[PDB]
Amino acid sequence: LVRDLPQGFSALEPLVDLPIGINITRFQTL
Amino acid sequence: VLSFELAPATVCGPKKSTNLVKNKCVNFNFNGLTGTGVLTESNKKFLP
Repeated sequence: LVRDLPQGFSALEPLVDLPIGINITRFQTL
Repeated sequence: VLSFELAPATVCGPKKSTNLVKNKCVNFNFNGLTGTGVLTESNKKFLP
């Protein structure tokens, strides 16, 4: 499918945890 | 010259794993999991 999000169930596996500790409020893609 | 500082603590000395003794009523500790009981082999399938 390419139009929209397909109807189904899928979990999201964890990848990594990072010990940074910085305040974050906004973002932007690259 | 070294100068330590101190935020998620990340650098510190190693731990010393002891031996594993099962089939006995012991005091276990697995990375902070404390309790008393008898350990035995399991056939369960944990996720990775």
